[PDB]
Amino acid sequence: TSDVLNLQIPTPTFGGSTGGWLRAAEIEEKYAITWTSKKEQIFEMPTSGAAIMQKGENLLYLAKKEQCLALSTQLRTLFKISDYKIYRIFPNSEVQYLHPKDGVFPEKLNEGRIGVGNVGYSIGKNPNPVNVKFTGKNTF
Amino acid sequence: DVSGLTPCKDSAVFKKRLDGSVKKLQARLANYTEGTPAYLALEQQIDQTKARFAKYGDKGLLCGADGLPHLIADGRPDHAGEFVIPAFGFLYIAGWIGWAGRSYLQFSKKTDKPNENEIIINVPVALGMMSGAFLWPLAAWKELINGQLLVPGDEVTVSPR
Amino acid sequence: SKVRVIVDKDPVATSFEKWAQPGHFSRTLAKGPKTTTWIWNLHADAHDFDSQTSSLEDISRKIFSAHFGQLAIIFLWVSQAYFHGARFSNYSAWLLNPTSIKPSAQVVWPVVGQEILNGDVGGGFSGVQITSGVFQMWRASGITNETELYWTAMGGLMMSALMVFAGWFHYHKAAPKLEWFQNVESMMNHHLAGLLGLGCLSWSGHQIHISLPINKLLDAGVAPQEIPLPHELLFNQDLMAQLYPSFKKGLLPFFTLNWGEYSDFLTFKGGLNPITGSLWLSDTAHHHLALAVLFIFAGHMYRTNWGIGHSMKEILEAHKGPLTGEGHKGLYEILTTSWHAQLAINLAMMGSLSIIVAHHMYAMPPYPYIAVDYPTQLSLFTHHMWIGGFCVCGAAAHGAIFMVRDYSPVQSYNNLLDRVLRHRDAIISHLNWVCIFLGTHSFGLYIHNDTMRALGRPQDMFSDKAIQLQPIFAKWVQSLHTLAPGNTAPNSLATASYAFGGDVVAVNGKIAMMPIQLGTADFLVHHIHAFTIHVTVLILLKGVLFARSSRLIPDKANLGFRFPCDGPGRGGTCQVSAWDHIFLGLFWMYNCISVVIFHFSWKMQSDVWGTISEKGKITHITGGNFANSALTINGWLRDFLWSQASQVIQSYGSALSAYGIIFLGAHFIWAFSLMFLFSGRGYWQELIESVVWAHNKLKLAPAIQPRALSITQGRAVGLAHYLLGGIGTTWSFFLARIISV
Amino acid sequence: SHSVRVYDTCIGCTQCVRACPCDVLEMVPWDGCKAGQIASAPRAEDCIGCKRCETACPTDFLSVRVYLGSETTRSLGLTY
Amino acid sequence: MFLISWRGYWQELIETLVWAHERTPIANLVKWRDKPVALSIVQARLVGLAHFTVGFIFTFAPFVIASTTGKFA
Amino acid sequence: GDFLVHHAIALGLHTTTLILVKGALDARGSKLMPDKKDFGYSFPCDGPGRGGTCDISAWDAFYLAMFWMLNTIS
Amino acid sequence: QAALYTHHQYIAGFLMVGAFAHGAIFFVRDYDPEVNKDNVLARMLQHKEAIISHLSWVSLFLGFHTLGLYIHND
Amino acid sequence: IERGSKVRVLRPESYWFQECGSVATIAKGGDRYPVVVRFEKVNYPGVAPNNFALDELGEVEAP
Ligand code: CLA
Ligand code: CLA
Ligand code: CLA
Ligand code: CLA
Ligand code: CLA
Ligand code: CLA
Ligand SMILES: CC1=C(/C=C/C(C)=C/C=C/C(C)=C/C=C/C=C(C)/C=C/C=C(C)/C=C/C2=C(C)CCCC2(C)C)C(C)(C)CCC1
Ligand SMILES: CC1=C(/C=C/C(C)=C/C=C/C(C)=C/C=C/C=C(C)/C=C/C=C(C)/C=C/C2=C(C)CCCC2(C)C)C(C)(C)CCC1
Ligand SMILES: CC1=C(/C=C/C(C)=C/C=C/C(C)=C\C=C\C=C(C)\C=C\C=C(C)\C=C\C2=C(C)CCCC2(C)C)C(C)(C)CCC1
Ligand SMILES: CC1=C(C/C=C(\C)CCC[C@H](C)CCC[C@H](C)CCCC(C)C)C(=O)c2ccccc2C1=O
Ligand code: SF4
Ligand code: SF4
Ligand code: SF4
Repeated sequence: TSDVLNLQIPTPTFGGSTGGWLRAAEIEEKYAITWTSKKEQIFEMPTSGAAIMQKGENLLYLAKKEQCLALSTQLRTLFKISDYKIYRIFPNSEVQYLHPKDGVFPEKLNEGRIGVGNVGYSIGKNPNPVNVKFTGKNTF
Repeated sequence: DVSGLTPCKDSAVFKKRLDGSVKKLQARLANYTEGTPAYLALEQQIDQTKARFAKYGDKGLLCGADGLPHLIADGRPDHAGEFVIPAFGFLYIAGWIGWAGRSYLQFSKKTDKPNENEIIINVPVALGMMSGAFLWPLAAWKELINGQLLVPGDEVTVSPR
Repeated sequence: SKVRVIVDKDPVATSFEKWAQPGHFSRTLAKGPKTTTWIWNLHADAHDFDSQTSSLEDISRKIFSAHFGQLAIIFLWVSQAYFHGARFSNYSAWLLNPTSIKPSAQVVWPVVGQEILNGDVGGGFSGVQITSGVFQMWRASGITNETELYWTAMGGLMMSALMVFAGWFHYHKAAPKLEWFQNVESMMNHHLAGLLGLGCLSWSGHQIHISLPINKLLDAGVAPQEIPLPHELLFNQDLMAQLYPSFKKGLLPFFTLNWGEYSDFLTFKGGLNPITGSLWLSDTAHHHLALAVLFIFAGHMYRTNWGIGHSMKEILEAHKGPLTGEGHKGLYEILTTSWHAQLAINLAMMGSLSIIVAHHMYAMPPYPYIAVDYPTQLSLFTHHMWIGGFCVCGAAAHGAIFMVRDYSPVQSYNNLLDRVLRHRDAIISHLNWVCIFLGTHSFGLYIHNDTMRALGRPQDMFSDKAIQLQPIFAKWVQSLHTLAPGNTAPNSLATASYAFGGDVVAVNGKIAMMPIQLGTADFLVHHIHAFTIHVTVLILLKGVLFARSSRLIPDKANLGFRFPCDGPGRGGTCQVSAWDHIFLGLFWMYNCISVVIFHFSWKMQSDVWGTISEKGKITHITGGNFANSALTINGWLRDFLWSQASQVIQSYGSALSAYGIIFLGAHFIWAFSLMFLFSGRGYWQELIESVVWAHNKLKLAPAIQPRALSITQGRAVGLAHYLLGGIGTTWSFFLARIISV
Repeated sequence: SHSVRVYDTCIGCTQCVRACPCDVLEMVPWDGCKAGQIASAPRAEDCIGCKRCETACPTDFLSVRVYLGSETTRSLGLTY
Repeated sequence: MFLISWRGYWQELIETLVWAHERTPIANLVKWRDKPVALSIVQARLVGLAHFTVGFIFTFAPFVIASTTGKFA
Repeated sequence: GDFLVHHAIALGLHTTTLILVKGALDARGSKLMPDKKDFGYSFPCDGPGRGGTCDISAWDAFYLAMFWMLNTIS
Repeated sequence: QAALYTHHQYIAGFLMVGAFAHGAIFFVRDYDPEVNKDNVLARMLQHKEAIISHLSWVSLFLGFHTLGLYIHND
Repeated sequence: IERGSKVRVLRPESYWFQECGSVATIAKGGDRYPVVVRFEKVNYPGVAPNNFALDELGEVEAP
């Protein structure tokens, strides 16, 4: 999708945990994940505890991308939900779309992606670190 | 003699150690009634101590100022009862063990399940190699001359350097 | 009839076929070894039945049969003590004089000069001195003859064979179903009544009919060979009435509720027997009767086939409050569907019980002439401390295993487990603050005392001649216990134990038990104990609570219970698993138990154990130096370790030389542990590659490729070596010290 | 931020992308193997460096390589 | 300490302490500039090794000086 | 006793030389990590993959040989 | 007399470890394989496995034998 | 080289450098490493085969 997030999506019913985001989420960086459910059931939170996911649409704020992707892995390998979307909320109310970027999962091939970081030789043909001395660059 | 050492048969401190060793067990002996197996065990200990000291005196060992035997690992012929003859004995036995292990390794490599032949030993074949490793200095020399003992060197894996 | 026996017939065929197929229990290891890691994985996964089968019924059957095999091993271990007492001991000569003959039931073979270990233990016998206390245990049962020990050993062998047969039978012939094991109410009733209460009742019967008359005759001065045999005492009301003049009335006062007529052999006199320095055996028999009645009464609580009784599901679900949400709901299913939770509870209870046994058997010597046998007391205390510490670490280990594997969020929503997991940072933070506060205070008082004594300022110390820290609460509790007989124990003749104050008890010069005075050093070392226990609790509780997830790693439960790390990422995720938390907490358990047993040894050698002469002149072993030397770390180092290692370092050439050998070897093993504990796998793998090059050059490459030990295995090997070396050094030091003084 | 590189010994078996917990890797089309795809690292600023991709590579001496470098609040995995 | 215990245990402990400082009154007004993290792996090995060496030297020097001084021979 | 302790000293020298020479010669790479020169002289590890790579750099070889130097000097 | 000897021996151990550490650093980021083609320095890396294995043999032999003699005397 | 040949690996960063393996399949296409070689010794991850180029194999025995 695009960089838009519905702030009024209902949240899973949770009793409050001591694992939530700290002061540096309203200051630096915050993440949210939204998914669609078919029934009311109980899932384990990545910040400990258990929460009931609402039937319909859900929204949940986390502190790092690892927590959102671990929750997405739980929503995949368990009871099948595969339309989750992970965002990144800045303190100036600016949202950025991260997971399912091109609309499809990264493991499936998608025409229109550009290879980044690809190297045109085997790993044993990197230059020696003597040849990059006093240059600032590296042999990667 | 060598290094200022005296023979243990001609050393007074060795005899003093003999007397102290037998006197400690004799003092331990005085609280037991005769004929009891404790008394027999203690007098057997006394006899064993006397026999050990007499053997150390008779074998030609050299004792120092502390009255203890000192081994000369020099290689002199008169001290070949020290290091050199046990050296030859251990070298023969260790080569026996190594050649038996190597022969069974070759056999287990040449089979269909090399892994299962090493956790579960083929006992008849293992006993065969184990007993046939008695002529290891000749078989190893024959394999060295035939070029089967050593890999050329371009066929063993090596780190990139 | 809901509670019933349902049993499968011939589930598993008895065959020597999977014996020749190692690693058959798991899917991965059954395909054969490729490297030398399949061996260690085979050894590590042998008893992990939860990873071998997904069926709880087969897991329970394996557990039951393994319990039978363990009980067979324990029966063989009882039989060894009885047989060595029968055939290889000086138990008769010890019975004729249990104050100058040293117990010994272990003789060595003379082959290599090791016959010097057969020391002069007295009674015309040569052997290794025994600190197990089995001799006093047999004397407390009336086993004055050496035939009864032999037949007890034979019966133990028969029972071990019975347990082996039962273990084969219940896994290969008649394996119970899952519904049999889940009858926890029936199991609880049957254990509480038939095991505990009937064992207490039968042991009280044996005590009353055998050990009371035999020990009374022994304390009267009758030699053991002129004492009536126990079968001659069992059916002789005339002889028992001669000894205890209440058997004339027979069993009639028992049924008429005139139990006061049985006060000749069922007493509550308390204190210690002056002849033996132990508890009165009439008190012991009365104690076992009270326990038997209490346990049989308690075994009638839970519901079975008949309508009376409790359901444990209804008791738990009724206990809930405002601050805890749903309360104990869902714990019944947790404890009836998981074995790891039951381990996590039972191991904690058994470790705490062993520690309680250690604290109770020194101040209340229960066996005759065991108080004046100082090596026995020291060995039993230190033994039960180490067993308790190991079990209390294992409880946290299995709690972590349950949390990783058997936890379910749908089952345990908003109950006590969920609420604990939802605020674990607060728990760990506050316990961290308590650990820091206790450590700074308890250890910095020692360091401050070191600095003041080194600076020549003894008036600024924390001592009794200086700024005082008197344990006023412990002294008040001691004064309350000393005034208990008559006031708050009105039908009591003496105090519960003389450690709370009272009279010195002496048996043939040696001190059995005397009052233990508490000063500022005792306050300091008790705070040290509290701090060490708190840090061990912090490590283990943090491992249990953060076993599933944390802020660092959100998906720690998907990695397993034990795993080395999650890479060098996030700055480094080394030792994040709950297994590594148990590995770290075992060291702190070792530290805590070592300090506890050091405190016990020094305080008992300094203020309790010793000799008495004319006009009550008390001379202790070390001279009462604990009050002024246990205030500094230098005082500990100089006056405990350096001063009491003289016995273990000068034991060469005597009967205690094995203790010096084990001292040196345990130092070697403890130092050998740091090789695994400090280093890492990759260096050893590269060194193994360099060795494999030479092997490949000489056509000596094994098909099972040699690999370095894994990271978890390297940590486990280092920890096991560390614990073995430490416990061996302390074992040899204690035994060589206390045998020789 | 760490730097992730994928070399041409890739076989396109996708295990590195599945093993990634931070959505760093993705599959782009390619013609150098039978699967017709090569791994790519377009979001290396979200790399934490846990090297789960390098554990999942089946090729002899892994094609996807993570070099630990500068540390930020994302590569350190800090929630505070 | 640093030679046997490794980063993960200490990083989780630091995170709990960070929550403790951020969520207590009065003291949460005092705010750090650098986010507290556990020592890195190589840094931990260096610190433990430096501790090992300094303790080694400072426990052998007093012995080799005082034992010779305490005997004069 | 001089004979035995001289043999102990030779043991210490040879083992410290073993650790240091192995680190120096495997600093550029080994079978477990053929591209060790790309990661520098000092780095934590290469992850838990392919068995585990604790203490794999040459700096870790220095760190291991420091203990052996202290032992033999003692 | 005691302090000066222990002083200089510990400093000798430190300098000895540092020399090998800097040789490892030189191998990591200063050694040019094309400049040292078939050199006396590259041949050291050519047969490094033999060197490490023989240091392993000497260290294991010395440790086995001197510890066995010491434990025998004990 | 052909399918079933015995080859020696010349790739220096490979686990089986200067080691003998068996060719399993030679792909005919645009693959940069078409030859599949299977080995009797697993590496540190435990993987037996690997894809190799035609210039990285020295050949030992014909099918
Ligand atoms: C019979 C098998 C065998 C043989 C011939 C060798 C031969 C050799 N090993 Mg060796 N080794 C073996 C087994 C064997 N090893 C095993 C099982 C281990 C693991 C514990 C090692 C660990 C090892 C190391 C760590 C080192 C050597 C080294 C060496 C070389 C120098 C000699 C030495 O140090 O011996 C010392 C040998 C040992 C300490 C291990 C002995 C273990 C037992 C006693 C031998 C195995 C016998 C086997 C079970 C017999 C079963 C066969 C039967 C069914 C017929 C030499 C090429 C050194 C080297 O590279 O020098 C160039 C070196 O540093 N080895
Ligand atoms: C009154 C009946 C009774 C008794 C005495 C026991 C006793 C025992 N059960 Mg048990 N159990 C019972 C009923 C009973 N159970 C019922 C009804 C169930 C089903 C709900 C179970 C289910 C159960 C399980 C699942 C397990 C046990 C286990 C155990 C043992 C615990 C280990 C221990 O304390 O060692 C104490 C050791 C002894 C006391 C030694 C004596 C051993 C014998 C077998 C005890 C009985 C002897 C006999 C009846 C008395 C004869 C008296 C005669 C001399 C006059 C112990 C032997 C555990 C075990 O170890 O398995 C083997 C275990 O895993 N039980
Ligand atoms: C009631 C006791 C009890 C029981 C039934 C279990 C049962 C279990 N534990 Mg456990 N544990 C216990 C007590 C117990 N533990 C205690 C007290 C501790 C604290 C130390 C632990 C710590 C612990 C850990 C940390 C782990 C387990 C694991 C396991 C499981 C697999 C064990 C296995 O396969 O090992 C097979 C058995 C062996 C490999 C034998 C071990 C031999 C020891 C290390 C050496 C003993 C030396 C000896 C005493 C003296 C030698 C002297 C020398 C001179 C020769 C299994 C369910 C593991 C698991 O994955 O659980 C799911 C696991 O990771 N446990
Ligand atoms: C003698 C060695 C030693 C010492 C001093 C410590 C000290 C500590 N360890 Mg520990 N540890 C050690 C060995 C040691 N460990 C080993 C070998 C291991 C490996 C198994 C571990 C594993 C380990 C774990 C796993 C944990 C600890 C924890 C702790 C801390 C407990 C909290 C506390 O009371 O701190 C207070 C400080 C002290 C007790 C020591 C100093 C006391 C001084 C004398 C008084 C105060 C001085 C003051 C602060 C500074 C003034 C002087 C200055 C101005 C110059 C503390 C820092 C725990 C922790 O940090 O959680 C709270 C924890 O979880 N350690
Ligand atoms: C003439 C001698 C000499 C010189 C010029 C250098 C120079 C250098 N070394 Mg070096 N080194 C030396 C001797 C020397 N070393 C010796 C003898 C050893 C063996 C112990 C080492 C081991 C060594 C290693 C392992 C490494 C270096 C590195 C370096 C380079 C960077 C230095 C750096 O970052 O440190 C900056 C300064 C510090 C880190 C200060 C740390 C303070 C130390 C730990 C002592 C602190 C303990 C303190 C005294 C305790 C007080 C006790 C009190 C409380 C009682 C630099 C080129 C590093 C490098 O860049 O290589 C690629 C590197 O990795 N060296
Ligand atoms: C007292 C503690 C201790 C001991 C004994 C050792 C022992 C050893 N370390 Mg070591 N190490 C330690 C602490 C210790 N380390 C610490 C704290 C560190 C810091 C992390 C290291 C770091 C370290 C490194 C980095 C290296 C070693 C190496 C070695 C080996 C040197 C070769 C040797 O002496 O073989 C002798 C073997 C022994 C002393 C082990 C005991 C074997 C048995 C029990 C001896 C019994 C005597 C007699 C033969 C019995 C007959 C056997 C019978 C079956 C017939 C050896 C296994 C080096 C190595 O592996 O090279 C080969 C190596 O590279 N260690
Ligand atoms: C040492 C040992 C041993 C032995 C043991 C024994 C010897 C045991 C015994 C046991 C016994 C010998 C037991 C018994 C028991 C009994 C009982 C337990 C009884 C009960 C009774 C009752 C309970 C009663 C009731 C009643 C009443 C009161 C009323 C009503 C009626 C009637 C009568 C019913 C062995 C060898 C094994 C091994 C080793 C160790
Ligand atoms: C006259 C005399 C004599 C002789 C003497 C001599 C001849 C001696 C020598 C000695 C020697 C001869 C010594 C040596 C030593 C050596 C060493 C000690 C070495 C070391 C090395 C190192 C440390 C290395 C380093 C490095 C690296 C690692 C890498 C590369 C670079 C470098 C080089 C930096 C006699 C005895 C007859 C007697 C009389 C007198
Ligand atoms: C005269 C003498 C002496 C000296 C000695 C010496 C100096 C020696 C040297 C020696 C040497 C300088 C040696 C070298 C060597 C080299 C080599 C190179 C070797 C090799 C070997 C091998 C190769 C083996 C193999 C095998 C076999 C054949 C058997 C077993 C198995 C195996 C495969 C392992 C002394 C004074 C002590 C004493 C007196 C006498
Ligand atoms: C030495 C060491 C190794 C190498 C250790 C290995 C390969 C263990 C070898 C096991 C042997 C083969 C078992 C038998 C030992 C001897 C053959 C028998 C000795 C018997 C004595 C009682 C005399 C690691 O793999 C390792 C991994 C992680 C952290 C630290 C370390 C570590 O310190
Ligand atoms: S796991 Fe490795 S080989 Fe497979 S697609 Fe990813 S980078 Fe390529
Ligand atoms: S290091 Fe971790 S986050 Fe980065 S690409 Fe590899 S698996 Fe993904
Ligand atoms: S155990 Fe080794 S590989 Fe794992 S994080 Fe620690 S240093 Fe890295």
